[PDB]
Formats: sequence, C-alpha cells, structure tokens
Amino acid sequence: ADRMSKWTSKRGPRSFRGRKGRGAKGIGFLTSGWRFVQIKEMVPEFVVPDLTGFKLKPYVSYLAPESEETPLTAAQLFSEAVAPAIEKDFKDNLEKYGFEPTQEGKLFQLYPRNFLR
Amino acid sequence: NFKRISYAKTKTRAEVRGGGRKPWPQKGTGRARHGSIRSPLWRGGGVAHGPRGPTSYYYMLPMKVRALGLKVALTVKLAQDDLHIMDSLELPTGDPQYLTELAHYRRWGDSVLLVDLTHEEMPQSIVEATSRLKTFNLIPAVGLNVHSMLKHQTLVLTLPTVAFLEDKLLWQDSRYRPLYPFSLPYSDFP
Amino acid sequence: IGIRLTLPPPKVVDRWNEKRAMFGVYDNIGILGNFEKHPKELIRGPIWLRGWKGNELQRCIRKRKMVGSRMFADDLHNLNKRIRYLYKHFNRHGKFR
Amino acid sequence: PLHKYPVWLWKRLQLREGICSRLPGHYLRSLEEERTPTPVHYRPHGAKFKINPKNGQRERVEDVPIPIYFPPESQRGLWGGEGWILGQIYANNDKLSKRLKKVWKPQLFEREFYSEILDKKFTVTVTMRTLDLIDEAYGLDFYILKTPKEDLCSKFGMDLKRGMLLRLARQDPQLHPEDPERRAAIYDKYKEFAIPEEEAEWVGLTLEEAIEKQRLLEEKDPVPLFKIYVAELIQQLQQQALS
Amino acid sequence: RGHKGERQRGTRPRLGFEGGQTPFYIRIPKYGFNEGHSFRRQYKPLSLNRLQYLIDLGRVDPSQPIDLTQLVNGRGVTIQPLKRDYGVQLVEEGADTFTAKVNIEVQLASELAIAAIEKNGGVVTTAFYDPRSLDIVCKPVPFFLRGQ
Amino acid sequence: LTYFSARKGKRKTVKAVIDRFLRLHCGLWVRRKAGYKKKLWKKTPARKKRLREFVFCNKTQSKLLDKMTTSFWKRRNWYVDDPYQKYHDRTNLKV
Amino acid sequence: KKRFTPPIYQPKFKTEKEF
Amino acid sequence: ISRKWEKKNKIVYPPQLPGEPRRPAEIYHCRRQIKYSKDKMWYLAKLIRGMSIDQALAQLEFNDKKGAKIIKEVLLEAQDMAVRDHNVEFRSNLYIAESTSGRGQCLKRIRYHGRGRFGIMEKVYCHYFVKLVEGPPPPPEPPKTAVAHAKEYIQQLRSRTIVHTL
RNA sequence: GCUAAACCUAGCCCCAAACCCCACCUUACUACCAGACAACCUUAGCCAAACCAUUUACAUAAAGUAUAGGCGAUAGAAAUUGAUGGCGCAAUAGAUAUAGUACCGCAAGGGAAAGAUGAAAAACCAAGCAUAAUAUAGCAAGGACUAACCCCUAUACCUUCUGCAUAAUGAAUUAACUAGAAAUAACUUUGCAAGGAGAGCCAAAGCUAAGACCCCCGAAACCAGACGAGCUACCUAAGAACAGCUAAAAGAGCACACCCGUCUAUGUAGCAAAAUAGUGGGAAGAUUUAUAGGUAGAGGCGACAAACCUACCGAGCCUGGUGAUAGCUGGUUGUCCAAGAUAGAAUCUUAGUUCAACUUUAAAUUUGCCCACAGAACCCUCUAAAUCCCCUU
RNA sequence: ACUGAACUCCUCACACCCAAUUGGACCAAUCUAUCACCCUAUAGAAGAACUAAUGUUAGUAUAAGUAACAUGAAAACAUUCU
RNA sequence: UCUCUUACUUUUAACCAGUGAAAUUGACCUGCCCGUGAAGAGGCGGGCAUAACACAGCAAGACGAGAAGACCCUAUGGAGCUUUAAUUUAUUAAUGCAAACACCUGCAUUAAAAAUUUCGGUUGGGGCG
Ligand SMILES: Nc1nc2c(ncn2[C@@H]2O[C@H](COP(=O)(O)OP(=O)(O)OP(=O)(O)O)[C@@H](O)[C@H]2O)c(=O)[nH]1
Ligand SMILES: [Mg+2]
Ligand SMILES: [Mg+2]
Ligand SMILES: [Mg+2]
Ligand SMILES: [Mg+2]
Ligand SMILES: [Mg+2]
Ligand SMILES: [Mg+2]
Ligand SMILES: [Mg+2]
Ligand SMILES: [Mg+2]
Ligand SMILES: [Mg+2]
Ligand SMILES: [Mg+2]
Ligand SMILES: [Mg+2]
Ligand SMILES: [Mg+2]
Ligand SMILES: [Mg+2]
Ligand SMILES: [Mg+2]
Ligand SMILES: [Mg+2]
Ligand SMILES: [Mg+2]
Ligand SMILES: [Mg+2]
Ligand SMILES: [Mg+2]
Ligand SMILES: [Mg+2]
Ligand SMILES: [Mg+2]
Ligand SMILES: [Mg+2]
Ligand SMILES: [Mg+2]
Ligand SMILES: [Mg+2]
Ligand SMILES: [Mg+2]
Ligand SMILES: [Mg+2]
Ligand SMILES: [Mg+2]
Ligand SMILES: [Mg+2]
Ligand SMILES: [Mg+2]
Ligand SMILES: [Mg+2]
Ligand SMILES: [Mg+2]
Ligand SMILES: [Mg+2]
Ligand SMILES: [Mg+2]
Ligand SMILES: [Mg+2]
Ligand SMILES: [Mg+2]
Ligand SMILES: [Mg+2]
Ligand SMILES: [Mg+2]
Ligand SMILES: [Mg+2]
Ligand SMILES: [Mg+2]
Ligand SMILES: [Mg+2]
Ligand SMILES: [Mg+2]
Ligand SMILES: [Mg+2]
Repeated sequence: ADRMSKWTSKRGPRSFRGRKGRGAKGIGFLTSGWRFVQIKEMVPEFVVPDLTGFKLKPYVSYLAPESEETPLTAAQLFSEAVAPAIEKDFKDNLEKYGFEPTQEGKLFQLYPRNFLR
Repeated sequence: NFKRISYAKTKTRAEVRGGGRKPWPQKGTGRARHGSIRSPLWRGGGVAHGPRGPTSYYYMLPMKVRALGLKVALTVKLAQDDLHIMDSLELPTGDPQYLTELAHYRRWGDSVLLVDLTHEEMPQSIVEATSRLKTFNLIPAVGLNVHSMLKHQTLVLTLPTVAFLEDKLLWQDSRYRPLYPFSLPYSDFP
Repeated sequence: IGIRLTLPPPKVVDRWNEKRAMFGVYDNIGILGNFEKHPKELIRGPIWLRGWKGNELQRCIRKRKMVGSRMFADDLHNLNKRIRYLYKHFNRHGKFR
Repeated sequence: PLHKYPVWLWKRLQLREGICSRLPGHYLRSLEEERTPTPVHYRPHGAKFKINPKNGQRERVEDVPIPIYFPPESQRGLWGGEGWILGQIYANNDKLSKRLKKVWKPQLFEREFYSEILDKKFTVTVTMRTLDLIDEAYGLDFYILKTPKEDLCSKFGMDLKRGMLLRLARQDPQLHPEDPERRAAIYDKYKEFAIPEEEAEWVGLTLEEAIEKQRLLEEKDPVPLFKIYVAELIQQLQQQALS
Repeated sequence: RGHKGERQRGTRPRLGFEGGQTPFYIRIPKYGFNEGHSFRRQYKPLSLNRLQYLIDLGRVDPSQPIDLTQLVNGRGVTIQPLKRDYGVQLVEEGADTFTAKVNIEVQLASELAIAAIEKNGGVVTTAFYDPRSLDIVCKPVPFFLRGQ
Repeated sequence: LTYFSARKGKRKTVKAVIDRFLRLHCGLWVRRKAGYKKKLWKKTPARKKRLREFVFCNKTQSKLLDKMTTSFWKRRNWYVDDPYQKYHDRTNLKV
Repeated sequence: KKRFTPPIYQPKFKTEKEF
Repeated sequence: ISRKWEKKNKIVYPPQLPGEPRRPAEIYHCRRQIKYSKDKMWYLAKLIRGMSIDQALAQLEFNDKKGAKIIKEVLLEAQDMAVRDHNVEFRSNLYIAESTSGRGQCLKRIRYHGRGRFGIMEKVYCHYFVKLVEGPPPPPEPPKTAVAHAKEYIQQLRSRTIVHTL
C-alpha cells in the first residue's frame, strides 16, 4: 500500500527479496544446484601503487602561488604532444606520430570506453 | 471608456479545478444536498456572476458629436479666460524654470496644455522645456482632446493651431453624410 | 472583527505622471487627422476585441473564431464548454421570452 | 495564454525545422502539395454553377468528397483509390425512419500482374476499379507511372512506382540481361516518365522513411580531431615555409 | 420573478409556444407571400419633386448628363445593391411642378415621369445595371481602389 | 427562437413566420385564413369568400411576429410591381 | 430496497495538527 | 494570545505623599497552558478567592483535585516574588483578591465511534490567574439584618411619588 | 483578561509580445544471452423539440439572407467586400497548489490546510467564557416608573399557504463567502436632419450614440473512455489441513481443530459500517484453506438468491460530456414612497404555459361612472330579487 | 348617563401602513477620472450590500465536565504472592 | 416460562480522582385546568398555582432525536424486467440475385438476437367503471 517509499530487496516475498539486489556489480554466474561460480576476471582488481617515497601529502602548503585555471583541451594536448614531432618530420602515416586508426586491438579502448574510471 | 478593456476574469464552477464527483449521496447523510465541491456556495468554489474574460467597453459617439464636444471645450476655455493664443511656442531658452515663471507671472493655472500644429516642427526650446515638466504638457494639434483640455487648467494655442482647429471642426458642419469612409479619396477632401 | 485595527498605509497617487498627463491624447486622431486612422486603432488589447463590444456569449464566440486555433488545449475546451452553456442560458432561460 | 502559431501549422513548422529541413526540396514540395484525389465513391458535379430547380437561380455548387477509410490491408494491395465507406443510412431510405451505421466495403480480388519494367510477377489483392484503371492505362506499369499518389492510394503502389522510376532513371542492365534490345525497347516505351535518379529515390517515401533515409545518408562517424589538427598544423607550417 | 412555476425558475417555453395548443404562427397555412423576395428586383424611387429639389440646391448639376453616379454623389438617392436594389426609378410625383431641363438616365421610368422630363425639354433613358455594375457605378472610388 | 446564434451571436428569424405571414412596412401583418383550402365542398359560398381573403392580425400577434422576425424583414422594400405596394403605409390614421 | 449511507471520514490533518 | 496579566506587575506608581495612606501591594501571577479544564479550575479558583494566602494554601494542600497542586505552586511562586521583588514585608500578610481560570490553546483530536463515525476531542488547556493584595483579607460581607432589610423597605416606601400627574 | 482579533506579500488571473556520473519497459528506476509482437476503423449521450422516435449550434458586411428542416424545434452558407500593460485578486480571494505534497482509494482517481514582530533577535473589537449563578410571571420587550423586577399591552422570524403562535419547513451561534447575465421593440437624453451613420444598414422624421429588463443550489438518470476478480461468484496450476471414538473402502454416526451461522440475549455512533456470549449445522468431502493466474460492466460469474463482481449492484467505480435537465423543493442580501388581489379559453392540460381579464407605467384624446322617461317574447296560466339601455344630475 | 379605535375634531406636521408584480427618489462600501486632504465632492464602473438555502469553510458553544475509558496485591521496588 | 417473586455475586450503577465524545439546539425568564385556534397549547382568553436553585430516578408530553416517508398520489421525472407496445435490422445466421470465376463484396427476403422510446387526461385520493 506504500507507493512513496523506495522499492528495495527488503520488501516482497522470498522470491522478490532474493532476486532484487542493492547495486553490487555481479562477480560470476549460477550453475546447476544454485552453485555460484565466481569469475576472477570479473572481480575488480585494485591497482594500488607503491606509495613509498611519495612526496605529495594530501594537503598543499598555503604558501603556494596561485595560477589561472587552464582546462586541458584536445588542441593543447595535440600541441604539447604531437606538434613537435610533426614539425621535426615536416622540416625533415600518422601512426608514427601517434594516431591510432581504430580503438580495436587495444586493452584500453577510449571509445566505447572499456576500462574502469 | 471606449479604450477600456477590463482584464478581470474569474473561474466559474465549470473552470474551477476538480469538482466532478458528487460530494455525498442525496439522501441518508443528514447533510445539505450538493453536486460538486466547486459550486459557488463552497469555499474555493466558482464565482456565480463574476467578471468574465477581457471585456471591452468600446463605443463610438458620432464624429459630429465629438467635434461639437471639442468646440464646446474650446468655447468654455475662452469664456472662462483659460484660452491663450500665441504667435509661436518658441522660447528664449529651454529651461523649464523660465516656462514655469512665465506661467506664474501671467497667472496661468497650475496646469497648462500647450498645442502646436504638427509634432515634427515643434520648437526645440519648448520641447526641452516641457519634457522636464509634469503639469506643462506639449501636444500636437492632432492630439487635442476634451479630457486633456479639462484636466489642464489653461490651454495655450498657436495661430496655426487655431486655424487648423477651425477648419477641421467647421468642416463637420456642411459636410455631407459620408458615401464611404473619409480615408478614401473625395473630390475636395485632403 | 472583519475590520482592520490600523489605518492602511497612505495611498499616494501622482495625478501628473506621464500616463495621466497624456491620457486621452490622439482620441480625435480621426477627425483632426483627415481620418487616416480611426480612433479604435488606438486600442491596445486582445486581438479579438479591439474596437468591438458584445455580451459574454458574443465575446466567447469571437475569441474562439479569431484565436481558437492558437488557444491552449484546456483553455479551448473551457471556452467550448462556456460557449455551450452561454448558448443554452441565453436561448432557453430568462424572465422574458 | 496563446500559442504563437496555430496548432494546425505545427507539422509544417516541424518540417521547416530539423532533419526535415535537410530533406531534399523536391520531396518536401511533394509532401506539401495536396492535390485532391479523383472522385471514386461520389459523382462529381458537372460544372461550378447549377440552376437550382426550386427557385430557378444560378447557385455555386461544390464537390464535397466522401470520407474514405483505407484499412492497412489496402496498403499491401492496389485498390483504385477505393476504400471502406463508413457512414450512416436511413432505414428504408426515408429521413423520418431510424438512422443506422453502414459500412460499404469494396470487392477485393487476388490477381497476378506482370511489370515489364520490373520483369516480375506480383500477386496483389485488387479491386475491379483498379483493373479498369489498368486497362485504361494499357498496363500495370503505365497505371503505376501515370497515377499520382493521391489516386493510387497505396504504399505498395508507391513503392512499385519508385522501383519503376529508379529502373527508368538508371537504365538498369538488370532489366532483361542478355537482351539489350528488349531492355532498350521497354525503356523507350516508358521513356516519358523518366526522372532524375535523385528524385526517383525519394518518390513515394513516407515522412518517417524519408527521415530515416536522410539520417542514414548523413550519418558519419566523427573524424578524429587528430586528423583535423594535423591538417591545420601542416597548413600553418606550409605557410611559414612559404613566407 | 414571480413565484415558482416556470417563470420564476427561468424555464418558460420558447416564444410562440402556446402551452401545447397549435401555435398561431403554425395553424395558419403557408402562402407564398415572400417567395423569391431575395430575387425580386428593387428600384429606389426618385420623385421629380426630389430631382427638382436637388437641382435647385445644386447638388445635381443639370448642365451635365445626370446618371446614377451623379445622383449618388449629390446624395439624392441611396442605392443598396447588396439589398437587391437594381437602381433608380423615376416617379411622377412632382411632375406638375417639375421645370428643369435635364438629361437623366435611370433604370425604370413611369410614362408620366418621361412626359414631364420631355415636356421640359430634357431627355430620359432607362438603362439597365446588373448588380456588379450597379455597385461599381454607385461607388466608383472603392472600385477604383480595388485595382480591378 | 434563437436569441443569439452560436455562429454569429445574432438574433435569428423563425422562418415558419416568413412562410405564412406578410409584414406591411406600416407594422401590420397580413395572413391567410386557416382552412381556406380544406373541405370546400361542405362550406357555403359566403364562408368560402370569407376564407379566400387576406387578413390582418392583432396587436399582440403583430408584436409576436415582430419579435420572431429580425429587422431585415421590417425594411422598406421597393419591389418592381408589388401587389401590396399601396398597403405599406397608413393614411388618415388618428392614434 | 436496503438503504445504507456509507460513513464519511473527515481529513486526518485537521485532527493531527499540533502546537 | 494576550499576556496582559504578566505586564500588570510592571506598572510603577508615583511616590506617595507622606500624608497619604500606604498603598497595599498588588502582585499579579499566572500559569499558562495547564493541562486541565478551565471549568474544573474555576471551582478551585472560587474556593481560594478572597482568602488569605496561608488559608488558601491550607485548603489546596488537602483538596484532591489535580488543579489544587498547580494552584498551590502558583500561589507559592506569587508569595516568593511578592516578598523578593514587590517589597511585601510579611509572607502571611497577603490575600487572594482575584483568582480565575481562563481558556488555553486547545488541540483537536478524533474519537472513533461505533460505525465509522467519530467525534472531535479537545485536549483542553487552561490558564490560571491570581492577584495577591497585601493586608489582612477583607471581612466577609455580613448578611443584611432584619433591621437594615426593613430600613430598605421603608426607604422604598418613602421614595414613592404620585406617578403620572402634575 | 483569556480565547482570540486584526496585518501585506507569498503568489496568482487576464492580455500583449515572443514559438517551445550511474539506474530505469523484468516486479521501472534492476550491469551482462537466440528475438520475431506490434499502430491506424463514423463518437456517443445528455439536452431542445416543453414526451420522443427524423432532427438539436461546437475582422466587418453580404446575413441571420439564399437554403435546410417530424418545413418545427432549430440549423444556415456562398458569390462578393476588405483586414503595450491592468477602473485584476490580496491568504475562505487569486492557480488545487506552501502541493498534485499530506491524506484518502486496490486502481483509475479524489485531494487539503496554512504565514504574518522588528532596521536590527549578534536587541482597546466577533462568538465563547471570567471578572460577576440565581427570586413568583411567562417570544422576555414596550409604555413606564423614584425604583432592575413587580403594574398594563404584546401569539419569534423565514418560507409555504385559502389560512400558521402553530405541535408545517430552515435555523446553536460568531466571522467570512454565497445567488438577475441579454436581445427585439419601446421610453428618456444628446447630435445631425430628409437625411443619419467613420463603407455594409435604416429612412414617407428618420437615423446615430448612450442610459435602462431577464438569478443560485439540488436529483435519480443517459452516453464515452479508463480502472478494478488482494473482497466476492466461478474456474486454472500446483500445495496444505482434517484429533479422538463407533463403524468399515461410506457425499456413514458422535465429536475437536476448521468452516458455517439455527435460535436466544446483549450491542444498535456498538469491541464491531454485522460483533460478543451461549446455543447450534457440517466437520474424509459436492469439504475447508494458503499461494499465483483467468473471466469486466451492452459485461463477467451464478447448485437463479435478480446472488456476487473492493463496505451503499434491477447493475460496479473513476473521469469526462457536465454548470446534464428538473413545469419539483429550497434560497434569492441597502433605505424610503407610491399604484397594486379581477371573468374565462386552449393545452398529454389542470403542480405549467400562451391568449384574454385584472394590474403597472408613459402618452393622446374625450367623454367615463351614477343614471329620467321611453324601450328589451311568446312558449307558460301565474311566476322574484334584479339586470340591460339611459338624458339630467 | 358614562366607558369605548389608528373613525372624527382639536395644536403642529403630513410622500411616511396591502402578498405577487410595477413606477420612482435616495444610498453604504470599493476601484477609476478629476477634487479633497482627520473621511470628502461631481461623475464613470462593478465579483457593489445576507437574521435564513438540513448553504460552504473556520471558531466557540449546548447536550456536558455528561456517556464512555483505564492500573491484580504488598514491598527493599531486589522480590514475592493471587 | 408462569402462579409470584425473592436472595446473593459480578458488571453496570452512584460518590471521589484523571481523561473526555455524540446526535440535538430559532430564542426562552421553559407551570396545571377549561376554551380557543392551522381543528390535539408552556407561550393565546378565563381561572388556578408560583422564593431560589442542585442531585438521583421516570418516560405521560415537548405532535421528542434520527433519516427532505421505502406506504399513497403527482412529474408529459427515472430505471429494471416482459412482450403479442411503436420504430428498426445497423449486427450475426441463412437463403436468392448480382459480382467473380467455395471465400469476399453489393443488393434484397426471412429468422435469431437485440437496440431506442413510450406507456393520455378528468377523477370527492389513486384504481375500476
Ligand atoms: N501587455 C503586456 N505588456 C507587457 C508584458 N510584459 C512586458 N510587457 C511590455 O513589454 C515592454 C518591454 O518590457 P521590458 O521588460 O521593459 O523590456 P524587454 O525585456 O526588452 O521586453 P520584451 O522584449 O517584451 O521581453 C513594456 O512596454 C512592457 O510593459 C505583458 O505581460 N503584457
Ligand atoms: Mg467539471
Ligand atoms: Mg448535479
Ligand atoms: Mg479558487
Ligand atoms: Mg420560493
Ligand atoms: Mg404555481
Ligand atoms: Mg395536444
Ligand atoms: Mg471501522
Ligand atoms: Mg466538544
Ligand atoms: Mg426533450
Ligand atoms: Mg423545460
Ligand atoms: Mg465569403
Ligand atoms: Mg487558496
Ligand atoms: Mg465578546
Ligand atoms: Mg415550527
Ligand atoms: Mg413541507
Ligand atoms: Mg430541527
Ligand atoms: Mg482470487
Ligand atoms: Mg477424523
Ligand atoms: Mg460424514
Ligand atoms: Mg427466483
Ligand atoms: Mg424476485
Ligand atoms: Mg461497491
Ligand atoms: Mg439547475
Ligand atoms: Mg399603497
Ligand atoms: Mg377615546
Ligand atoms: Mg460615489
Ligand atoms: Mg455579491
Ligand atoms: Mg454574516
Ligand atoms: Mg446559513
Ligand atoms: Mg463543558
Ligand atoms: Mg444528563
Ligand atoms: Mg459511567
Ligand atoms: Mg469524574
Ligand atoms: Mg387545548
Ligand atoms: Mg433531573
Ligand atoms: Mg412548542
Ligand atoms: Mg410521538
Ligand atoms: Mg420526530
Ligand atoms: Mg418527501
Ligand atoms: Mg409502491
Ligand atoms: Mg418521461
């Protein structure tokens, strides 16, 4: 009889309560006998770096110069990454300079994005 | 009145939101009989006889009557010594102080309606003087009207405006009954 | 108790603002301007009742005829119902017949 | 309040705005034009004026078309502008009697037709009126090509028209291959109806179909900005080198 | 509003209803009093008295041919083509005292009116005007502004 | 009748009145006597002569017909040869 | 015929109001 | 809502002249929004009306009604404030000149009845007001004796005039 | 002196102008598996016709004309002509709106209420009562009186009616809200005038303009489209319960649980919008029952009781047409004056209406009432009060 | 003989007692136009006036402090007892 | 059960304390008898009675509360049902004729099924006559 309360797995008969989740991404599948097969590749692997020797504390000293915000753009990235090599080889096949015709064949395809975060 | 368009409107019991179902049965409840919660009797119900839509009050007096009214206004001003004829509205300066002082010295009213032949040719001095004043109002001859003549205590006219008004108002006398709207060509009507 | 216990804030009306000062000007535009413009053309307001007057039924009929296609859906439904009711009332009810 | 535009102009405004704007001009004009269909279920008045016998005066007479309901099954066949008449009758043909809802349906026949231009046999549910029209036009191809949309009254008919017109425009060698003389004879016979292939493509397309066709025509995967910036930089460096 | 009944409720029967007795305006047989009324031609009368009055006051100039346009311009007659008026008919009224010599063109004319016009040395001709031409001639300036 | 038409907002005319009565511009309504074409074989010559006559109406009947017809039907009609032309005005009428 | 008029319940807010 | 009773303690009289009777002190106290029917409180107010402070406290201490305790607390507070702030010399030298119960702001509730029907309960609240006047309680109005009663009758007889005449 | 009282702006109304990260169709707001399934089809009815059945509306001018029409209620062209805010609301108003929220309903859906300080809070008045219960007797007052009562006079109001104090209706009371809309033709006042009007229209003193007359609430109903078989009727799938005793494979007996509801008492605004206590029928079957699904209103279902279909089914409920209609009932709000009660006819008509009669207003004119003789039938032998007519007055 | 009306006279003044209906003279408040400026005037407008509709909303009464409702006992408030 | 009722217990009840409704209500300073009257008086006329108020019972009256009487009549108000009431066959089923070469379509005829609508008035209440 309650319509304004959110629909959660805590409401409904046993089948409903079992079937609905809470947003947790699936980790595997179910086989005969309701046995859960967990796939390792489906478990997110936290790629935590080595923080030893890292010099960047969470906060920044207040005695730090203030600089104008310059959001990175495609043009800026091209100028700072590709333009030098392009100029050199023009003075002296874009794959050599860096362009990749197709995202297929890459582990990290930019579009459609296939990596987390 | 003729310009008036009252924008007052109220929702009738048919336009008030809801009010479709019968609040309760005819008989057995012991309460008054009703057919909807939006009848005029109910709080928040419709208005039985309220203002309806934008209503117009437009009506036209005969142009002869309106011209005669203009004539009567002019005669009243002249008889009561509120009419002042001028050769021109040219002022020595555009200062509103000069105009107010001149009116006070000549014993004009607190309010003066100055009239000039045409809007475009009105002198710059008088335009500047009267733009800054509230009771000294400068109008073209074509704008003369009974309401403003009565609102303003004194009426200042120029000689060209006098001739203009005489011609326009007298034509109504001795004009035929129209064959078609006077905006259309006539043998002798400008 | 339906009477206020304090004087309402004084209402000051400027009798010589521009609107009141120039009210009525160009009402004689026709007779004083070679009848180039009819005074009704000085009326600013709803398109369907500029220089026109009538009872409620006539006003509703004119509104539907002139701006009916541009009316909102529920407003037009209300206008149709109002025209129906006004027709019934004026043509079937009243002291005189 | 009031809408800026009458509600009945909203479809035209949508046509003027959006992908419909990018639609080709000829197709848009074909959609706009609304030539009245040929009378089918009513006898049109002979002239614009008639001497009414009651008072012996010349009065204007107008042809008010009878509304026709075309069931969707008709769009799969060729009914010669014929359809269901959904109306009412007075029992015993006297207005003082009861009024009853009456539906007049056409007599539909399954027939097989051969299209010379398409060189194919079509089995089509057809009406005797359509058969008479085909006889008058001297063939199914002539009937399809001559009959306008408003009289053809069939999406299948308009699709056949588009196919015939496209083959005429392309002079398709697929028409009777290994028989160029026959192909040329057919195309010459139906020569007068030939139109530019661009128009023939859009002939007989509904508004939604035209929208889809335009979308497919103008869908281009975005060009990587790498290429654009490379072209711009190369051009700029060329200018620097030249000057 | 009275007391109860239909009158107070504002629901009294339509006009012409007689309480169920066959109404007066329906128990009378139909007769063709007004059949074709909208197709009958109508001619505004122009008495010779009126014509002489106009000529005397100078609203109609007898030195030039007088026709429907001149009459309307002088305001001697008001023609309503939309109301099936087909023009002007001369009328013998005032014939005995008519003296002006005029060349007048009208649509109808009585024998006595023609006699008076011709006795005074004038000329009279009956000229037909179909509704469109009648409207144009009565109000030429609006027609000239139509641009046709 | 229809005091305000739904399409024009004007007052309508009861055409049953137009089909039966003639209005003289003076304000009189002429009519034919009921039954003037019925069962004439059983009616005497005097009765037939009475029934074959055109007749006026009461003040109240005239007012009713004026209400039921619009102003167009009360205009001045200059028909070519109106059999009732002379009857469109009253002469030597006192009050 | 049996005549029964269903009870009418007043809106609950009127009762539930509090200081 | 009105709160004039509280303000009544803030009135300051001009200094009395030496040849002037000493003005008895007046202390206005009240308690607002007591969960008690004003009708029931009225009986307690009437009971303690006109009595000395000590006698009123004595009666209230042994009366059983709930409002008795509330009125006793109010009276004790009135005594304390009269001594501390209003310069009343003796605690006991005070008498209840005024004591009344006023309607408070009540709350409406629903009482469910047998057949889907209901009634509107009222969570009744009441105010309580007291004025304490310094000095011994005024003597009770003695019943009028036969002598004074006959005196009034004879005065009525003497007041007679010849009505409706010169 | 308490309840309280007020308050001005939150907003809204009418016009003009202007065109407007992730999740989610599965049980929505649910990361991740072979689909196939796809939209179009006259509105009806109320209502009017005083029933109802054909029928009944959904710029200006031509014109409410031509035409249509149980030729009646009514419907109704075309040619042709030319085409910048507020004498608005201001918290019961204005949007329903502080909100489509709270709350109510299974659902469609229905749908509210209200707030007020100040520059800064980092500073006297409704009802109801209380002060202060009451004294013989009486529509509660009036005439009065020295005096409150005592004395004398006085049968609340509204509506309906022949007639009401009526033991006929409504009303506890305060506050707020709550009900006469308009043509034709007339009348008054202007303007112009044989012409008037700012095309059209009228005109044998007319035309133009203005002023001034036409209410509110209420049915059972009818039709359209949605929503409903979580109750209940029946059914489908797959489940569950039925102690003990007698008998023996039982629509068997006694009798728990369980189902039902015979009779009584209580209750009747109740514990309960159908209950409680006792009593009672069945209780291995045509039984009872949990779960999910199905049949939907021109219908369903029915061991027919016109049963039951979400508490009110002779046909559900919601929304809409809809402000349905009501000759029926009720209501119809400032002061003051004046005139004002009156024959009948027709009518599916006698609860109404149209005409007449009466009544009202304005205007023109001259006779109006009372009434002297004379006069108004025989049938009928006699046979009345009178009447009609009628100068004078 | 007297008492006895709103009959009649007397002093003064007089439009100042019939339902439905009809004619007329005024008019409360509001807004607009001009006045006025401690509450107004001449006009134009209109959601323009409520002792009554088992009227609607809100407040408070009357019925009424009434009908109804509730907590087994002692105690150290551990506990025990019925 | 009753002749024929009595006793006791519990509940209710009454008093004290807390909490606290409902229908109803024109105003009431709310008497009895006879008469009157809109045809049965607390209020009117003639008499009689009459300090003031609480509390508990009673049910003769307030034509008591409750439901705008389900009885009866009326309404040119409804609806349900039946028909051998009037009007229809739009719809299905048949046939027959066309159309096509059995189905479909059009037109007729007959049935089934239904659909819309009505059920006059006077009347010594209505009905019957
Ligand atoms: N009648 C009316 N005029 C409006 C309305 N809104 C704005 N105006 C007028 O619009 C004009 C310009 O309004 P402003 O706000 O001053 O200027 P703006 O924003 O440029 O105006 P818009 O272009 O109209 O939005 C003024 O004359 C306003 O009175 C409205 O709702 N009705
Ligand atoms: Mg509605
Ligand atoms: Mg209703
Ligand atoms: Mg509202
Ligand atoms: Mg009444
Ligand atoms: Mg009556
Ligand atoms: Mg009849
Ligand atoms: Mg319940
Ligand atoms: Mg209470
Ligand atoms: Mg009807
Ligand atoms: Mg009616
Ligand atoms: Mg046209
Ligand atoms: Mg509101
Ligand atoms: Mg008070
Ligand atoms: Mg009574
Ligand atoms: Mg009654
Ligand atoms: Mg009562
Ligand atoms: Mg079920
Ligand atoms: Mg067993
Ligand atoms: Mg058994
Ligand atoms: Mg049976
Ligand atoms: Mg039965
Ligand atoms: Mg139900
Ligand atoms: Mg009604
Ligand atoms: Mg009188
Ligand atoms: Mg006397
Ligand atoms: Mg005023
Ligand atoms: Mg009002
Ligand atoms: Mg009030
Ligand atoms: Mg009331
Ligand atoms: Mg109480
Ligand atoms: Mg009691
Ligand atoms: Mg009790
Ligand atoms: Mg108690
Ligand atoms: Mg008696
Ligand atoms: Mg008692
Ligand atoms: Mg009584
Ligand atoms: Mg009784
Ligand atoms: Mg009773
Ligand atoms: Mg009744
Ligand atoms: Mg019965
Ligand atoms: Mg009926």
